[PDB]
Amino acid sequence: VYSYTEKKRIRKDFGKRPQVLDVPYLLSIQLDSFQKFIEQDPEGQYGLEAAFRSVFPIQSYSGNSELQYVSYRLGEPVFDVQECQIRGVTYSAPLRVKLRLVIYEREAPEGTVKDIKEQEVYMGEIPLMTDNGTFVINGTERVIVSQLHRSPGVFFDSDKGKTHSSGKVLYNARIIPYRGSWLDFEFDPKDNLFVRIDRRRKLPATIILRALNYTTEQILDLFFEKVIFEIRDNKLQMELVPERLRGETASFDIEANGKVYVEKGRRITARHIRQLEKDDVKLIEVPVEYIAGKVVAKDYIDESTGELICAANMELSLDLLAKLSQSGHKRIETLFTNDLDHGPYISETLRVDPTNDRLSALVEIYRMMRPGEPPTREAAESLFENLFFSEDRYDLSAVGRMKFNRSLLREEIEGSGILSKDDIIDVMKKLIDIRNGKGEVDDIDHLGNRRIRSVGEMAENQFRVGLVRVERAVKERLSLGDLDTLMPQDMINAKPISAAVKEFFGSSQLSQFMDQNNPLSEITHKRRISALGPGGLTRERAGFEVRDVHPTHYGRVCPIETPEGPNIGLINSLSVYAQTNEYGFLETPYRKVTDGVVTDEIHYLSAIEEGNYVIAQANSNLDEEGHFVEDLVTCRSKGESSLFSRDQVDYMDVSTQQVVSVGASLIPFLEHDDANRALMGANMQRQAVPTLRADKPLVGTGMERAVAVDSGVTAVAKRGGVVQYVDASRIVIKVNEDEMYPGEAGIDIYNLTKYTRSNQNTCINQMPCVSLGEPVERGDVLADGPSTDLGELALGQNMRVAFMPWNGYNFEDSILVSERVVQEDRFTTIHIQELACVSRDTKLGPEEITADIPNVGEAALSKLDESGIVYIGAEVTGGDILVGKVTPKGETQLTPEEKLLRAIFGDVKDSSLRVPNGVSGTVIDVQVFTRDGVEKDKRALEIEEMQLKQAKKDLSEELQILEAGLFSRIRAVLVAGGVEAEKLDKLPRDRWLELGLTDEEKQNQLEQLAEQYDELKHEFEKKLEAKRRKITQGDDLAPGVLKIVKVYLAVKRRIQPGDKMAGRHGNKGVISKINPIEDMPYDENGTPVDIVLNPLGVPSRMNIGQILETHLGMAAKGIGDKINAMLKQQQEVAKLREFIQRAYDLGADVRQKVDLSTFSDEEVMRLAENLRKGMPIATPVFDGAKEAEIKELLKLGDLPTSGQIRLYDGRTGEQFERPVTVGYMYMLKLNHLVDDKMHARSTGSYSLVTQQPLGGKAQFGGQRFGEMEVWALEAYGAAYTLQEMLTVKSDDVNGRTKMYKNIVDGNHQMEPGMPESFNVLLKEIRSLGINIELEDE
Amino acid sequence: VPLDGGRFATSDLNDLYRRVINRNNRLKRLLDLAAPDIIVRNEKRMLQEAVDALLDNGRRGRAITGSNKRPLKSLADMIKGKQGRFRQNLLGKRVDYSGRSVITVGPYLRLHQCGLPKKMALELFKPFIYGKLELRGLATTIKAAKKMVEREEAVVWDILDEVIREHPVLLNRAPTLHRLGIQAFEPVLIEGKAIQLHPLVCAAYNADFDGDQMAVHVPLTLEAQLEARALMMSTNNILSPANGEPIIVPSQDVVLGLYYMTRDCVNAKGEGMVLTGPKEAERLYRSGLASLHARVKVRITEYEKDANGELVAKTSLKDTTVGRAILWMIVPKGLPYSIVNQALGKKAISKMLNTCYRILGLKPTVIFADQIMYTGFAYAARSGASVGIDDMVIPEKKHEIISEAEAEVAEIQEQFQSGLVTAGERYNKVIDIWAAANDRVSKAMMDNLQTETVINRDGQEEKQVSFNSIYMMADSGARGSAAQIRQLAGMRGLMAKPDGSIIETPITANFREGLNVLQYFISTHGARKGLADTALKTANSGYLTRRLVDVAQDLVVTEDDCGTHEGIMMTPVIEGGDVKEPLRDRVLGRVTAEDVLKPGTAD
RNA sequence: UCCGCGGCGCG
DNA sequence: CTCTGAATCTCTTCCGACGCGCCGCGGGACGTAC
DNA sequence: GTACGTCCCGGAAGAGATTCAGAG
Ligand SMILES: [Mg+2]
Repeated sequence: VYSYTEKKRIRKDFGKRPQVLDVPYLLSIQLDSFQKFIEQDPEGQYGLEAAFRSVFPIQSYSGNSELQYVSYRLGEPVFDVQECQIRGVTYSAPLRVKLRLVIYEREAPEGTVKDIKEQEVYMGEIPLMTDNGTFVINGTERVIVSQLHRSPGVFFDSDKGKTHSSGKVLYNARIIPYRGSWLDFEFDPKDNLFVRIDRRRKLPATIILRALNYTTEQILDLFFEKVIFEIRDNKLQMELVPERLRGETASFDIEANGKVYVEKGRRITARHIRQLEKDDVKLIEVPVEYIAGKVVAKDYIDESTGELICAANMELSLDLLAKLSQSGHKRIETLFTNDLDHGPYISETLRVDPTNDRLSALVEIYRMMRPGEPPTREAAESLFENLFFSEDRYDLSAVGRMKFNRSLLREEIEGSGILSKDDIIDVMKKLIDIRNGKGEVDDIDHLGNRRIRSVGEMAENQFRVGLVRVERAVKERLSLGDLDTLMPQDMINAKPISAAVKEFFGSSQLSQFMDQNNPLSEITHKRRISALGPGGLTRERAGFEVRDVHPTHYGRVCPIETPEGPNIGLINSLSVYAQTNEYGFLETPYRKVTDGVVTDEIHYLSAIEEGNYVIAQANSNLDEEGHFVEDLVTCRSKGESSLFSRDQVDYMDVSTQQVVSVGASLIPFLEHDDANRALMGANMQRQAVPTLRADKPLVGTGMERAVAVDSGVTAVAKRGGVVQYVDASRIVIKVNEDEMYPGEAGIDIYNLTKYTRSNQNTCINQMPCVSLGEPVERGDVLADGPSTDLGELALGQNMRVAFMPWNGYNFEDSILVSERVVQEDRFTTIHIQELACVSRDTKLGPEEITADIPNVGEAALSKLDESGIVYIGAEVTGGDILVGKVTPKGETQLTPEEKLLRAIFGDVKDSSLRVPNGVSGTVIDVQVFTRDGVEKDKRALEIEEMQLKQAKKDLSEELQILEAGLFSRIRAVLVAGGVEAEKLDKLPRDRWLELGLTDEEKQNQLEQLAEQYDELKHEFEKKLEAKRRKITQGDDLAPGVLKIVKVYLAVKRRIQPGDKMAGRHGNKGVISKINPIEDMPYDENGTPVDIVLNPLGVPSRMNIGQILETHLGMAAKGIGDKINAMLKQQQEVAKLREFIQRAYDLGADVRQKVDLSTFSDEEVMRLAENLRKGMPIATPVFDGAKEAEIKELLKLGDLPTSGQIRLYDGRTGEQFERPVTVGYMYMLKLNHLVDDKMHARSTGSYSLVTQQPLGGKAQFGGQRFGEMEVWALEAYGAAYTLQEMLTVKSDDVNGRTKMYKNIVDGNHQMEPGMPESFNVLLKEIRSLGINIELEDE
Repeated sequence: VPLDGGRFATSDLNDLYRRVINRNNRLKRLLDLAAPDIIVRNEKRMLQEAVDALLDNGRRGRAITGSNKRPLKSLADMIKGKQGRFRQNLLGKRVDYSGRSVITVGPYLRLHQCGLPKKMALELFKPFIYGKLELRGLATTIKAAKKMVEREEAVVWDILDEVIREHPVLLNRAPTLHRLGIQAFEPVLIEGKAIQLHPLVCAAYNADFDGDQMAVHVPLTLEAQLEARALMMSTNNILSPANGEPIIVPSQDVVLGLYYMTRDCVNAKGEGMVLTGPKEAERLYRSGLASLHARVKVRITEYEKDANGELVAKTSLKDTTVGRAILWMIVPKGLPYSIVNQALGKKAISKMLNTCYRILGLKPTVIFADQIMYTGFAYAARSGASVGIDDMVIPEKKHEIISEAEAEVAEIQEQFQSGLVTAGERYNKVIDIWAAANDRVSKAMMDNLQTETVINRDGQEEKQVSFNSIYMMADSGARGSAAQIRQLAGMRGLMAKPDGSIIETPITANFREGLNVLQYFISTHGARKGLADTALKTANSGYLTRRLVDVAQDLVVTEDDCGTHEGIMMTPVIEGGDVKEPLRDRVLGRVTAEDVLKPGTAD
């Protein structure tokens, strides 16, 4: 079962594993992120309305005035997209908000407000999303990349080893809020608790606890358990629990009930513990020396004297024991403090602190926060209540609260945005337990601790910044308010929010420039995960663990695609099936398996809960019932790989394609290739160039259809129907009967995009691929874009290739190309350049653009009109003039005597645009921008008349076609219920309203048709008026410029020795020499080969997949030429039908199972004709074809089975003694031309700071001689050349003038002098107080 | 500098000067009215902070800032670092009369000359063209010269050809590493838009042809030309400045061709004949009547220099191969015949070239070098060594070896479930058994690939060395080693995880067959680790090289003989096993300190 | 206008 | 108990490769009159 | 709206504070 346009060219596919979930909407991240920010979200959640409800409601300083929020609405954009990129204005829309201001009277704060006022006010402008998912800021399209940042919540790092150089690992626990000040705890070699705030100086931990209204006894009770001592009449009896004696050191004989249990000098045994549990011993006698190390917790005060006997947290002594015993105390409570079970960290920290008063703690905090300021109670209280417990400055997000709760094993996963005392005390307790040895540390690289942002979140954050700025502004303005004498628009201003949004969208580390020259390039650019940006890492502070891939990266982020160089592993790309969870984590699909049956329903798993379960591999065979054919299947439980039983798994992979990203998944035979060359080949594939005539790729992956459809490049059909009128400019579709709306059905109209400037100086064009009378179905390709063909993705071309070393012209990686390749004109690429001329305003008068130019003759003016603008179609080369632009420098200072002196022997001067030297081409379009109030020349009038004619003819044709279809629909409806074959159309269709007929659904349907006809004609008149007014008016430009002339050159670039060509496996190389056709080797059949590679690279660069690809291409052409031979003779359809059927079965159990008995004879004839150029073959990434299928398919053809064919030589003409390999490989052209890096300079401009030549190519400069270059020259005996080169040719001015004069005279002699850059250093170092000078000669 | 618009892009120094002078003027004004001490002290402290900021910004806390956040620069910042004068504008400065492009091969050139594109040829040498044109008197002024050079008539190309005949130029690679990073050639005009560079030089530059860019320079004055002609040719750099081995060693292709040249097979057409001299061996070979490599007895007349500077002519009948005679056609007179009787790999040819240089002089060495390069390309092209997909024969015992290893690991695991073994020792044991299986399968694959060929020898049967394309390409020494062929044919062994330990499951699939997903995923770890390491290591090495080079800048040899008697005792190193380096490669090229005494003491 | 900052890319 | 006093711990600075090619933004604000 | 005045991450190394070790 296939649709009609899939019947044009069916792609044979291998494979055995049946897929269950097709590729989703591949461009979903940007769209589903942005369809939350500009949406009217009811009741408020993660949107603009939430931001307003968060910041907007404001109450003045008891001024009885309040500014609340009501609603918002976005108006229609002023300009469409096309006008936006053609002019230069942002594709934005106004943001209307309804605001309420209330002012109350006296004596009551809570009652009903006396007076209100409501109105609509304007504020800011928001950039929109085009349907391609991209942004237009300033005449330049730009793309936003999603950012990967550090997840909010509590985390336990460890800092292995490095600190203190002693092997004692420390432990820190930092809390990273979503917005606010940080907070972290850590240890010391002294084993103390320390608090730090925003990396400032170290403070003890107990200060916060004391400031939170906790007494010392409360702290000790919370952080430690309790033990009781009871002073009986003899030896201070003690209450005992047997389970606490694990690992404690004994000091005497433990006995109970008059029975000895533990021997003096020995330690407890497990059997002794069992015995103690058997006897339920509770109270034991204790010697006085056993209490020689316990510390009191709470204070004891004498009732009689009224003093303090023992203070909190100090060790007791014998004298203190006697005092407390004689004071009448019976219950004595102290600490546990074992060596291994519970460290006395809290006790020693409370000992080491200098202060023990909450007001003192607040004083310490206040002085720490703001040094050098007298503290006071109110300021400290406010500051502490505002740092952590204020809604304005500290706020955890819902994700932050969820993770914070999860890491502490609480129950309710919902809470407020601020923290509380329970949270901090639980964090301290968890840290103590982690130090104690229970629990485990948490690593960072795990994807369960990382979060992805997108456009919406960052836009909301910047917008909130703008609103907080305007909020403090309106507060300070309302603090001096008045009784509604002003209307609520003065306080609100469009400066701050607009400035913030413009700076974010224009100048940010994540609003990066679009790099588009291929559909794949944009399919892989918008799906990018950058680890840089605000709030993220920096390039120079990235270690190795952040670059290496964690074993939890399987199926979420690509492991093999990343830009090589300074930043590897930070620009990783998202996978194919991967999505975004609601909170923001990454997840991938899976299949839930029952005990024996693999159910087809899909479950989503995040990056945390997957480790608990066990996951089987995708590439495991299975039966029709889902039972695993083996009793053991390899799986992964916790980052490992092992073997498990028949029934212990709970989830299954969806398909074998989910491990890679879209960038590298297009490389056939990937599983036979090394990772390095796969990465390189993906990088070259990302950076191809459009070709003049695309050709289908012979060996594909069966995925090109999705990547071609989902990119914003192909005009995919919206609603099904049949084509009615096709043209190189527009396409019209007649709608089918089952897909019409009840009203205003009509027919669809499209508009192709012709030759226009691209963004990377390439050319994007659209050619219609649909015939006439060909019906179409919904969601189908009609006209292909650049590097596309019939809905497939065709980057380069396929050519016959052969492997051998040939006379050294393919020495190490060079390639030789026969003249046949350029003969067929199949590597020509089109490049479009934009040249601008500005008409600024300077002193002494403005400049003139007329053609009146002196110092040149008819040779330089034959290509110009009267206005001074080149005609359209004038073949221009290097050395002509495009616009005659002259600057009147002036200062003529005419004199009756001295001026005629200049004319005795033998003002405004030219500043016209100059063609780049070396590039030919033809001008295609000239566009002019003029400031309003300036006289337009003749050419501007003609151009605007041309636009008016084009617009009016377009609208007229649109009305003509639309109403023709409308009246055809009227006729079709009228065919039933009172039809008049000829009586209806005696007089033209303009009057079909006075028709006498019965009133039914048809009659009022026609009435509705006429009503919408009238409405349409009115609306078309209105918008024709609006459009002509819009196009006739002038346009705003930059300040100070008079007019702008835009001219487009269109150079056609051929192939030439120096260009870079590369395959799809990383075997790049630059072509070396072009050869006549006779010289390349030819086979016995007679056909010559086209490209000869270098076989030497295969051992080292172990990319064995290229050989397999070559053999597969040979097989494809072996089928294709056989079809060609069968087609050239006018043979009947049965033989070709059976041949194609045999070609399609040709293998083991596959998923295609196509049949030809359901094809029309015309359809199969067209399929055969379109298949004459070879058979495309689809191969999955990790489910490809083995060797046996290749051998069998070659056996289907007459080609040799071994894959090596004997070959002859062209020069000498004898057989090679060893046969070689030939076949068809997909060869690409990269965007590194040779006429872009070639450069030379004799003597150009000089800089001003130091008289040295400039740098770069656009600036006419020369190359740089570095310091290592100087060392290399010094390593020889080189003396004169070094001095000469860095003295005369570079710095000295008199020296180089003298050298020039001498060279033009035929002598060669040098005067060194002294370089002036050293003189610059002299002056600069003299600019300080240092006395630098040069002594005698 | 005024830019496009009504605003002026002010420099940081100007703003700092304005601030300091404004504060000074305000303080001068304030003291006139005898202000209270507090305010004048406060403004003085402001002035002092400002002048410190101007003199050195960022040394004190709260560094001043400019437009939005970037700290403004100062003179101290203008001297330091890569953005300062010393290391960016004084030691290395941009020079005119230069150009750059991409490189191609053009293997038909001789090694003392290089190609150069026409456009750069016209653009670089414009002053010379002007001088010659004025001497020949085709222009009264310079403006006519301007029109003629910009119009490039037919009268200027002959002049350009005349001025280039003997004018050396310099080539350069951007990340220059050693003293061979700069060399001079004799340019030869060529069409196109790229520079052709001789392939044999390409080994010295460590430059492939994947888009490398070379920068050209012109020595202008007369002494520069003479110095470049005396020291800067490739002909005067035949030995490395780091070691005594030649640096013009054949790299990749010619070595492969020559290794194909000499490997006699037991049976080929044309066996058992006698030839007069090498000059007719080619006559037989090119007529198709004798195979390229076959046993044959020929007469060879080599010249040897046992006598005092004169060459001795001796003749004999040597048993050799036809290809060896064809190569004997190209050897100079000095070398004895016993040097081309072996397989003639890469080390052998390097040593042979070295001894040719050591014995015969200099000029015959360079002539032999470029001639051998020509003939190597020619015969490698004739051979046509192509890699095929059936050329990788998998050993048939691999499956049974894997089965045995899996049975052993299964029984070890079962013993682990018996509670008799710990974790670390079984870990080490399974690693050991996997290593044993790896080396065993590697040995089996090497054994059944390197000598699989068997021939009837015109008799019953005989076993000879194999002519497999991949084995021949890997054993020559052109590119590859045992590790790469082992990885490509046998199982790849044990990969490591970022923790540094070894994953318990080896990869039991070679590149010829398929790979499972996790097997690829594990190797991704090593690939990424290697790429990151090679990214950072070059950055470290550059800084280390600069630190070494700055300190030894001033040591220049100035005297011919100090005249001392103190030396260091030199002995070969013995680590505790076989000798690593003998006296031959450690004492060579040094002067004796004390007289060497034979164990015939007092001799 | 020749400079600075930022991003991307190739050796 | 007291004085050195050598040893130790902690705070502050400098340093991290070298050639290119493409593109985009940049004295801005804040008030004072004109 | 605009011209104009004022303004604004290790790693290595050393210097300095601490410390406690031990002799007098
Ligand atoms: Mg390279």
